[PDB]
Amino acid sequence: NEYFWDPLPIVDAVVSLTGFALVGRQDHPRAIESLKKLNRPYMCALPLVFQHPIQVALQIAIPELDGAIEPIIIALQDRLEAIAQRAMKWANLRKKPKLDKKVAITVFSFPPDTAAYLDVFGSIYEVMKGLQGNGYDVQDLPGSAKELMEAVIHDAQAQYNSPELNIAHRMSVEQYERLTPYSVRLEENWGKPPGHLNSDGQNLLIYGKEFGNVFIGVQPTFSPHHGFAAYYTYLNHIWKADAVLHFGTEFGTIPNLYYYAANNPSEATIAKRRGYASTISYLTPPAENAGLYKGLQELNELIGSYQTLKDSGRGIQIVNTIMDQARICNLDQDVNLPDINAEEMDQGQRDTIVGSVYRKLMEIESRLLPCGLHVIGQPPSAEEAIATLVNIASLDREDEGIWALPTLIAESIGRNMEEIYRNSDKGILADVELLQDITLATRAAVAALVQEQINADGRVSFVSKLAPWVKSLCDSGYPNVNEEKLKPLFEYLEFCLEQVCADNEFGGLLQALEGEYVLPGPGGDPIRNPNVLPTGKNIHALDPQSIPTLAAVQSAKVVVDRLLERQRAENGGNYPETIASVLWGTDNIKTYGESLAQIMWMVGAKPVPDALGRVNKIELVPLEELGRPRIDVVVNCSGVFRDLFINQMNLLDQAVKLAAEADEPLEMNFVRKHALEQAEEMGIGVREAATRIFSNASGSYSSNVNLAVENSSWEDESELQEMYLKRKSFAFNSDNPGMMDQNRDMFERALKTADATFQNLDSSEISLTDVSHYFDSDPTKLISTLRDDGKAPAAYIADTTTANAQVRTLSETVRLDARTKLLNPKWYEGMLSHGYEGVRELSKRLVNTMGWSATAGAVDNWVYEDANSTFIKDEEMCKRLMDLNPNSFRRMVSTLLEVNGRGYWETSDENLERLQELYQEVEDRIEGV
Amino acid sequence: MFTNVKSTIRRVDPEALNGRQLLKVVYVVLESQYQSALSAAVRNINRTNSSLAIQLTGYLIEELRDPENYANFKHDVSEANLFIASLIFIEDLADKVVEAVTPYRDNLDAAIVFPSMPQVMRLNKMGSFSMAQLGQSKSAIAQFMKKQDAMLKLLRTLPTVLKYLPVEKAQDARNFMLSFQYWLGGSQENLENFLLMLTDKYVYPPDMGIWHPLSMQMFENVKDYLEWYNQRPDISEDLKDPLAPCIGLIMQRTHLVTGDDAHYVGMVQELEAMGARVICVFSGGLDFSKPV
Repeated sequence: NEYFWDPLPIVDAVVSLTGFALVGRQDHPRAIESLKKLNRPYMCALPLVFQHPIQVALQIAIPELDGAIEPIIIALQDRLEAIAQRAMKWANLRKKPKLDKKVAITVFSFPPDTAAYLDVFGSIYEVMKGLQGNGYDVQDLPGSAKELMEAVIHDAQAQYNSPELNIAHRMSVEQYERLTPYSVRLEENWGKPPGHLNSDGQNLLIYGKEFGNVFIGVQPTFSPHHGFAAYYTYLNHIWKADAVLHFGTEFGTIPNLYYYAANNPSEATIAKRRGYASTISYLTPPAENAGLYKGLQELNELIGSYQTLKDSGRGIQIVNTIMDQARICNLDQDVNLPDINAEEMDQGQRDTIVGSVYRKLMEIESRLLPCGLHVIGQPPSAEEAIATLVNIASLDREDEGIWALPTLIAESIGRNMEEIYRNSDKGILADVELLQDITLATRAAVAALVQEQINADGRVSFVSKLAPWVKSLCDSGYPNVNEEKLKPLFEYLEFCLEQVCADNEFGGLLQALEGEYVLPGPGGDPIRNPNVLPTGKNIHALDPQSIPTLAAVQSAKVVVDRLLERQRAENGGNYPETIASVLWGTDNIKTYGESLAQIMWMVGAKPVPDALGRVNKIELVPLEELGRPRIDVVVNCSGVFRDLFINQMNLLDQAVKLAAEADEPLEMNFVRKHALEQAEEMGIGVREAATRIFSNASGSYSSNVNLAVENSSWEDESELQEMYLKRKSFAFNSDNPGMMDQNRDMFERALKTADATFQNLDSSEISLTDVSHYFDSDPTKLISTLRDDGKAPAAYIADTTTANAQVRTLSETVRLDARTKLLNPKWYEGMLSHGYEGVRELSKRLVNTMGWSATAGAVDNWVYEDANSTFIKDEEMCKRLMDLNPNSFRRMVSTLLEVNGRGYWETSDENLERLQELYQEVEDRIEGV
Repeated sequence: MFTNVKSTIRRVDPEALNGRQLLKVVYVVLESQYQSALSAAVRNINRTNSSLAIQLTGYLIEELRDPENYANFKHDVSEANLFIASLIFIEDLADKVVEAVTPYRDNLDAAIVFPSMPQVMRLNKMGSFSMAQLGQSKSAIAQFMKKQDAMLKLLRTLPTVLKYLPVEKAQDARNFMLSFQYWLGGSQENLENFLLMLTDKYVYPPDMGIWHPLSMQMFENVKDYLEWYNQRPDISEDLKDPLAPCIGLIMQRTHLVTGDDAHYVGMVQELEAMGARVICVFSGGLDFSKPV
């Protein structure tokens, strides 16, 4: 504040070499106010760069909460030159005048052969317009988003000729090798330039279209081949960009901007550290309630008629009809629907059969997910924000001193909302109806506030502080709702509404391109943490030593207690001896370490925060307090979890090894039962034998099962299972944290003991079929292979996204994704209303569904049948999809022929003949004849 | 067992020395919590610190009954830098411990015995300091022991003794008192600092605030300090009286960080013995007008 001013800034860019917070307990609110005044790029390079793995992961996290960019990932030359050149190129973004600034925008995987939820060409168009509206030299800005796509991918829809990519520059071998000095190192396995990829035979081919000072580039495909290098050689040394803008949809000196989903802190963080990145946040489409349709709407009707037909004393034969329609919807797999006529059942258990079917219908109806794609700069209207607000309203907040609207509505009847959830889970009809009633109440109250503030039309600053939501609570039939507590809640909701609707997204890119400082903010779930709003920020993860919090720990025990109750029930009442779990960064950022804390509770351990609130110690809980045996664990940590949270991997390994060393009876402590046995067989100590914390080798990510399944490049499940064991068997060691050696003997011996597999669902938008990561990390069939007795483990997936914690089977969860996403009209019509890129979203869910067949066999045959029915046997929808996007439609057909070809889909010879023609029809369209 | 988590491990070894110096620690104790806290402390130092590694061997006192155990104990004492003992109140084993340790008294860079039978307490050796140099409060504590209170009687005695010693033999007595204060702390990082303090001094050589030797925490304001002061049980009510003579001391944070504060401690005790309430301010800076 003293030396970078005199008043004006006398600095175009700051490079911190302290490798601390700006203001130290670190204070980020002050540091942010300071760096926003100066309003220049903040760069930080850790001292460690210039001279282990835990201290690096604890350190690098702090500057990120300050909004820092990182110009770093033998002589000093490399590092010094890197930091230097990047600071100059950052400063040059103030020096250079607007009308001379050149802004490369790079697109990945077009034509399409993460859960971004991004209309790419939609968003680029808005960014090109925004750039023009601000005096950048944008030449010949086309008429529409489609015309823009038409300019890059000529005949993308394959009406007339093959889709092919606008060649923006041919690059001789002379120019490639001269300007790309590392071109030789690529020659090992791609040979002499130009190779077979992005080659005409003599030159490499840079794909895109120049629009004056904006260049829209394409890299359809990814050591990387000469074409991939050649593209970044063009941007850097030939087109000479001053900034490049990527979309987060992977791993020179010019500034590197990503538009990343606000709901993906973890990958955003990997980009900050791997590609020198600055990660501006965009909102995922305004979520809608999934709704009911076809057979499921019909059943909601039958059930709606059951309370009235009891008043007529007929209420028997309807339950027979209810059970039959429930059976056609395949809800027989999610509710126990015993083969017993209603007449032969008492009153109690007829109600309970309905309550059961109705709560699973309500789960489907009320699931909150996006049903379309986001254009950058086009925020949700107040109406499309109501559903989002409903669930924001449905969470108790101690740190905002407000209670969930549903808690207050239940309190008004002297009712605990936890008791209702658990009674709704049991299928007690009375409490299913009460819950659906309270939900409808909550939906209306919040809709009243939004409708009130539409026609206040910005004349009052806060419409919540002048009322129609006490009306729409009384109209609903809950008149005694404590008004002292409604006041602050609807104050919050109105604020939350305003942040959702904010249009700061284009603003953030401007600031970055001017050479200003972009306001940092938390990545996460908007619904669980509204401070993720508004978007347009350089989003950060969080202090890896701030988790888990006492709330996350407490919620963890409920989930674990619930997983163990469900696993005993489906296994004669015997606790499992080992649970195999995945840990992702993403859900632990969004829940302040719940999933992490669940694994702690399994072995009976609690995290011990110090004086300053840092979680850097762990201890065993006595058996008295656990009230059950210590369950053994196999923890598969993602590479991303490793990168952000290796400190927690350290605690988990400490916890497990204290469990194994503990002087407890083996039947009360399964870690020690297993460790003792494995110690003797392997000829080692009990502590070395208690190795349970695993990841990819340092520098690696994923099992590569995602790549094999995307490339249909695998013969049998044993290949998938083989590379998993090769790639995922790197053992963390809290007694030697630097040495993460391969330990496949231990990985096999541990997994061998697994009775169940377990993950935590991120969110409804990053669910099991939206991405490929959950299935890539799934060890379910692997475990059935390794077990001497060949038995498949029970697969469970926890969901703590709403106030109502479910622990579902993997099958339940795959069904619920199929019913709400792929096979849901609202979901597929919403996606198809965006054209080309709509089809891409459809094939994604279907490809990720195939994945689950390969790793778990968790996919019901009906999911594939109904996919074929909805999208292929409907001659309208089929021709529509093909005309809309050949490349993605070809992928939809491949996927259905594949799941049959491999043994996951049994279906009519007729269905297979159609697909086999349709694949020939669309190969012709794409490749010529 | 059901209500107290206990370990089957007595021995913690660094997984790999690398470049680092090895410290060898034997302990004899009655409490399972101090056993496991030392393990946790040693085990944290081994995984984080890049010049020091610690080997820890020890027995709960009862385990020395077997000759299997007692024999490895003797051999471990032979190689040890630090010997630690605490709460050893059985005539039988007491003497096994004395026999085992007595030879290596000169070997050991230090021997720390917290409240045990008098025979064991005479093993106490920290540079020039032993139980001998307790002025005439060797007599008092020696015989209170023979019969947690015990831990505090010896703690509050230690400042009264510093004045009757020359300065080096007083810092050694203070170093003892610090190490006893850490032990009573009993936290993992308490025992980490305990082992790094003894290693630093005897084996391998807030910007401002209020300090009292008998408080583990600094105070950043007067209200907290006095609230703490009034709850002290070791002082006459006379000193809590607001009409009591109150003397300000000014000192350098340096010496409170270093632990080289023997004369500062002895000053505070002299003034308290005279019936003076004491406020000792420090600063890390050169402007002592701030804390004044």
